[PDB]
Amino acid sequence: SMSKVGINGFGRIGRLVLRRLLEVKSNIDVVAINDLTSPKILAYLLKHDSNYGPFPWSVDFTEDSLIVDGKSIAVYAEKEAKNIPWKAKGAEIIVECTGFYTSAEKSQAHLDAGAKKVLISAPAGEMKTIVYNVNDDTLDGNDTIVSVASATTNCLAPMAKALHDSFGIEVGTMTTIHAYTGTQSLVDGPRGKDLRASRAAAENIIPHTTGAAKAIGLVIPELSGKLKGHAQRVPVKTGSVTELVSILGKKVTAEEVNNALKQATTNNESFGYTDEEIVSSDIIGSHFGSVFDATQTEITAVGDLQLVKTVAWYDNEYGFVTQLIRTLEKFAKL
Amino acid sequence: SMSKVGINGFGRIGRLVLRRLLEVKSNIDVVAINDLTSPKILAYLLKHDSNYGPFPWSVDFTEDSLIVDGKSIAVYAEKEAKNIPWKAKGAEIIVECTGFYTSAEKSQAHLDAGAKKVLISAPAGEMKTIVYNVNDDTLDGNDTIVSVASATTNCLAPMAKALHDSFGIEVGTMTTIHAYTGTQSLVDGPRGKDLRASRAAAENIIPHTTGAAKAIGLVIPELSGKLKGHAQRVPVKTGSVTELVSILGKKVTAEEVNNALKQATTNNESFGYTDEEIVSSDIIGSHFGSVFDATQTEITAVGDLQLVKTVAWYDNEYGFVTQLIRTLEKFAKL
Amino acid sequence: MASMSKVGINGFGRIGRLVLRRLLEVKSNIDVVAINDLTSPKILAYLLKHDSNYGPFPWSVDFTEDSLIVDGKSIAVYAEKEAKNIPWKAKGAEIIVECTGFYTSAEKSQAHLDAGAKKVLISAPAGEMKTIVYNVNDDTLDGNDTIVSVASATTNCLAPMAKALHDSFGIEVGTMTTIHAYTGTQSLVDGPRGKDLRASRAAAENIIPHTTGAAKAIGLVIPELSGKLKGHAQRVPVKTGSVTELVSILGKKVTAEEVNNALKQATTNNESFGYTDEEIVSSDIIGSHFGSVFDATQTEITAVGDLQLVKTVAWYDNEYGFVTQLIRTLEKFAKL
Amino acid sequence: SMSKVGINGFGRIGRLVLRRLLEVKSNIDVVAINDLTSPKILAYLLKHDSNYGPFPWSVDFTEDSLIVDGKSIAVYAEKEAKNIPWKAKGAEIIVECTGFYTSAEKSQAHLDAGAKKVLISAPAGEMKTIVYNVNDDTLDGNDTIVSVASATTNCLAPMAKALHDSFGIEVGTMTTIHAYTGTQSLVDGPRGKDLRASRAAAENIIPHTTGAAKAIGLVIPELSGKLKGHAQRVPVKTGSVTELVSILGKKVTAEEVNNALKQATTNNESFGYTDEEIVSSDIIGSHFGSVFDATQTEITAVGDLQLVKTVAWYDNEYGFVTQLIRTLEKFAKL
Ligand SMILES: NC(=O)c1ccc[n+]([C@@H]2O[C@H](COP(=O)([O-])OP(=O)(O)OC[C@H]3O[C@@H](n4cnc5c(N)ncnc54)[C@H](O)[C@@H]3O)[C@@H](O)[C@H]2O)c1
Ligand SMILES: NC(=O)c1ccc[n+]([C@@H]2O[C@H](COP(=O)([O-])OP(=O)(O)OC[C@H]3O[C@@H](n4cnc5c(N)ncnc54)[C@H](O)[C@@H]3O)[C@@H](O)[C@H]2O)c1
Ligand SMILES: NC(=O)c1ccc[n+]([C@@H]2O[C@H](COP(=O)([O-])OP(=O)(O)OC[C@H]3O[C@@H](n4cnc5c(N)ncnc54)[C@H](O)[C@@H]3O)[C@@H](O)[C@H]2O)c1
Ligand SMILES: NC(=O)c1ccc[n+]([C@@H]2O[C@H](COP(=O)([O-])OP(=O)(O)OC[C@H]3O[C@@H](n4cnc5c(N)ncnc54)[C@H](O)[C@@H]3O)[C@@H](O)[C@H]2O)c1
Repeated sequence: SMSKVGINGFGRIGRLVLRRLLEVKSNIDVVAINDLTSPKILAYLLKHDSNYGPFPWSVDFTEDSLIVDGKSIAVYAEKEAKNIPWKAKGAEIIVECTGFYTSAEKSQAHLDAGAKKVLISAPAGEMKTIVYNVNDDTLDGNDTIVSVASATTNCLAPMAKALHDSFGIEVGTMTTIHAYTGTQSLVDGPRGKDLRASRAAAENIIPHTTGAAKAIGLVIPELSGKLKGHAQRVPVKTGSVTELVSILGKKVTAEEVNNALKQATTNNESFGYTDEEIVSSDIIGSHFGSVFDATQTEITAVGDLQLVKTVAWYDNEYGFVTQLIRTLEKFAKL
Repeated sequence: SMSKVGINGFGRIGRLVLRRLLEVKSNIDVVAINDLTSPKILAYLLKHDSNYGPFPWSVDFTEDSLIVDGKSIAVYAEKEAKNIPWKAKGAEIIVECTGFYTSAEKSQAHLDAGAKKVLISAPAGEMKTIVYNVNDDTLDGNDTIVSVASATTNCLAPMAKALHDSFGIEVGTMTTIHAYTGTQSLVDGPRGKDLRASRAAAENIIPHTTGAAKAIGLVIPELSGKLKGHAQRVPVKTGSVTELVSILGKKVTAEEVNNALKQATTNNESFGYTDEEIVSSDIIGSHFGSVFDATQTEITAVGDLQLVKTVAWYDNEYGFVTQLIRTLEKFAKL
Repeated sequence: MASMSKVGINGFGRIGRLVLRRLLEVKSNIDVVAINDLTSPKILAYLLKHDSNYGPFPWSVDFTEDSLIVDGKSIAVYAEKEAKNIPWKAKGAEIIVECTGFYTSAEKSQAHLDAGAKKVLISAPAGEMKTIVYNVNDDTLDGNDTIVSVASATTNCLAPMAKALHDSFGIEVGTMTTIHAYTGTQSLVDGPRGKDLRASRAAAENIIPHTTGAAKAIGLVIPELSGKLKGHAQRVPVKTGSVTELVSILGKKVTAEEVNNALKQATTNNESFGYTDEEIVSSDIIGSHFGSVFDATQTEITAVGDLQLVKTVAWYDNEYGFVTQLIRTLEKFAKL
Repeated sequence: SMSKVGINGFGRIGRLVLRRLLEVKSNIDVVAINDLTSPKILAYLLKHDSNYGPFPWSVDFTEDSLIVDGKSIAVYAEKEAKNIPWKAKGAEIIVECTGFYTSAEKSQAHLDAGAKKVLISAPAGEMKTIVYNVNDDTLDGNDTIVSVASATTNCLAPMAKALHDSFGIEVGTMTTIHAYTGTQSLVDGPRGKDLRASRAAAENIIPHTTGAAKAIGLVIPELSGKLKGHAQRVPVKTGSVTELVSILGKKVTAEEVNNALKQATTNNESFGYTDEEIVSSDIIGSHFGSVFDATQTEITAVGDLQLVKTVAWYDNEYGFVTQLIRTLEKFAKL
């Protein structure tokens, strides 16, 4: 099975990819990293993390490498993926975490550069898109470029799946109250064409567009076109929550909904359950993609008109990274 | 007619009440303030405000009074309202902003203590409850204890009223993404029996119960029992947003919902409109109770089914206070 | 073989909860048998399990109507606002870790001895009493001590830096400023907070000057420096992790390398006082197992003629870092 | 008298420059703005400010300009200053606020492009560097490129000047506890070569080099080489404080220090005084470059040895901008 990985974009996601691989003692070896900076800066960022603390393994660097837990990782600095010399250390699967290659057309450049497969850490149009433990059985040996969608997708999908499977989702809308991320702004100023994204992220509630509900059909085909939603980006550094308001195909109670969700999270490494009164910092470092929270379930009904609100936590950094790695490990073995 | 007011609880809401009364050059006369502390400390807090900056008028104090814009205000420190000596300076209407007297039974104390009327800055059970420019016409000459509900109620109600009047609301659910408040905790520690309220407010997304939707029937009786909702408390110091997901009585477009709401905000001092891409800091200092945001309107439709998401902003401190003062001015004259 | 001292914690707050965490983490021979606070087992269990700064508790937590069950061991829970009413004898708690902020003097903490405990270790400055910064002056403890202080997190950060400088070069005079994470003494929203006007102001929205005795009372820890230091704090919006700057006139003209080498030697094989030459920031100190970490990167010598100002800087996790010092002192104090 | 100005870099400082010019009714006209974006996004940014709230004047835009208070201001988007069409509108003095032209040789490009003078809103090496009400008497009719140093310089300088004039400073070191700015990072990631600048600014105390003290000699020639210092960047959006530890030329008391400072601030529009127990949010919107705070003065004396700690607040955005404008007004008339 494929064992050698390259990371393009050693950022919030990319660094945590490495951390998680070492944490679970994967047989996958990161042999090369591509970014835009020096091994020194990358080593500093890897060692020191504002959200997860000190790196649990040794970190050193040379003029062209990192040395992590005694093992050498090549560092390249090629801004165009086609130029990355992936063949030098035999990088087979590229974990694409820059945000700049979010299409099949763009990410195939890695193949041109000598890789064999690409797993994109973000939605990437209508390509094969996987939420582990929702539709990873759609992966096969001919899949060369795959997406794991967004963290919000990885949160929304398992909850939507469980509801759809148990009760039917006829139509629904999502709002995720989401930690700020690097696409936003530190101080008020231009941030491409999105006006809201220009505003100081740690000082505002900021409405934000997300494709998680719009594109749910890639992951749950029967919900294709049945969901919409958006985000409110807020001042927490990581840790996020997704609310879904649904018309279901059945009259339900809160307990019935909660029991169905509990069943779907039983023996499920991707999808956790809680009935404790947690808050967002309690999900930081979660090993799930999504944690359904039974305490926030709400059924609002007048006669036969019924709205169902269901809420799941997610650590948009590490929790999501756990999903990307489970997908990666399976990808490497097809 | 009644012109002399006392404020119980010179807190975030209590101090802004005075600021607003001065700002609009009210004929109402604040003659007394009760709290738990010295004039010195109350004077310091009035003068220097972390959210709204320097107090626009002069402030001084003596051992038992504040002197605000040259006028003397008596200061009392009675922790039981029934002991507050309101007859001394002839306080007739009490603006009750402590959070400790949120029922008719409890606020009866101010009347026993020699006041004539009480206006509670919070929900207070099944009593007359006023959102100005939604149901202020229900205020009556024999009312002696009334509520202005919560800021969230002042945000939700005019949006709900508009939608219901134009389209009918059949059922609906609310989530407010809401600035943290003094009911929460600075560091993790006991905060009565609300476990979530025990958690560090500026470092977490914190689900929180609110009655704004549940008790909406006090303000819009046709909507009794048709709404539920809750809050997510987040790390902004003031400025909040309310989302409502509704099943309406008619099929609609976004443009149609937005035009109805625009008409409802026309010449409406309590309820504003924007189609700008604002964020929470842009609402701080608002003179509305609610500002409907056309940019966030969302219609999700599958077949005969439709969900409608509408969103309004609110300064849960100053905005809400502008509503409290409109209600007080009218209350004072009946 | 092992000294098995029975401990009670008064005030199961930020510090009190981390005291239990840390004792379990190091597999201490101390048994915590009782906790007193102002609330229910249910609420203490919630707070112990979920921590905004340090994440999930590493052991199981449950509660009954009158106890916590932590990793399978029962800890009695009391809620007596007056320490004299705490039934410390019921489970044989002998050494009280006093972490409420309300008994910070010999006369006040006497209440624990009257209620049947034998010794009190106060998690804060407590006036003129034996005041210990571990690995600075813990040799001054003896069998006769019954009530002792570990001073502030700021003292635990200042003292080892000041000791090293004094021993190597002599400090003639100095002033400190700590840029310090906000704590529970401050305010969430603007509102009354005792008599400290500045403490009334929203802690997560302001730089707030704040008085601290860390420098003023340094003589309790390093007698040779009594009266030679002053300082204060600026409280700022980070949830934990703080930094202490000291500006000093030394007894000897120095270079930055010379100051850094001296401080390096002082941190060698020193479980309480760490060193760094990496470009760390406050979140890097969160969860530190040192009372203080000297930062060679911020050393600064300013010199004109024969006049020299030396600025030296140390990080500290004012929560967990300080707690590790508290525990080291607790373990010693319990054996005496 | 020159009165056409162009702003290069319409950022936090650039937009506040225009706000302050309008506020003081300057006879200077901003006729052009260069940035990297559209009029629509600049207009949005001008209108809505996370630190200072809504713009006090009307703001609109066309395809090629802003309309501010009914007056037209051209907008350009030239990355290289030598391409900026300053002559089109006859922009005479360029207020240089991008941070990319902080040297005589770099800001020369504006003069090559047709402007007559340049005021750089930052330290710009060994050039004339003005703190208004400290050394603005050094400006003359022959000057073409000048600096107003940093906000920290505008804070430090007036306090250093009062101390030195009254007592002599023999040596000193500064620490500014300073609001985070746009040179820092929102999430941990590369920010050129400065390792500490890579770290999430709203979640850390971050040491930071600054030359405010190092280069004080350009402003107070007698202190040249007598001061060092640095910054701790912390999570407040604006509003900063500067501490100075000095060895003075005589023995002093705290009362004596504070009276000397009170005196230096009397009828001084650039330099204020306080003995109120203020916090950083209270300095936001200050019309001073610096506000000396008598409550934080501390004298540490051991026989002949004495350390004097003096402290001054500054709004590093708006307050500094008031100083920049004062200097601009004078620069325009020589
Ligand atoms: N942060 C989150 O919550 C989150 C969650 C799920 C998915 N994602 C997705 O993961 C991707 C990365 O997100 P992030 O938060 O880690 O962003 P980030 O900005 O932290 O990291 C991006 C990294 O890529 C580097 N980079 C940029 N352009 C490059 C290029 N052309 N070549 C090589 N390197 C380049 C940057 O230097 C940086 O290290 C994005 O697609 C994002 O949508 C983010
Ligand atoms: N902050 C908001 O967003 C908001 C908005 C709408 C309504 N409200 C409501 O207004 C009320 C006050 O809220 P706040 O945010 O101003 O609270 P706050 O904590 O800022 O103020 C409460 C004030 O009352 C004083 N106080 C407490 N108990 C007292 C007593 N027994 N007698 C006299 N004084 C006492 C306190 O010292 C404080 O000054 C509450 O009912 C709250 O729900 C708050
Ligand atoms: N950075 C820090 O937080 C820090 C560092 C070093 C020392 N300290 C000191 O440790 C002590 C506690 O600090 P903290 O941050 O944990 O405070 P905290 O408020 O989080 O905890 C105090 C705890 O004491 C309980 N309590 C209050 N009064 C009580 C009483 N009369 N009886 C029983 N329980 C009572 C509270 O309910 C709370 O659980 C203080 O003396 C403080 O100065 C704090
Ligand atoms: N923010 C403060 O506290 C502060 C205080 C004093 C001085 N300054 C200085 O003032 C200057 C501006 O700082 P700021 O905080 O406003 O930064 P900012 O990042 O908010 O603004 C920079 C602006 O310049 C634009 N820009 C960048 N490169 C450009 C180019 N090549 N051509 C045209 N426009 C370009 C950006 O789009 C942006 O609008 C800097 O030199 C800074 O050191 C800042």
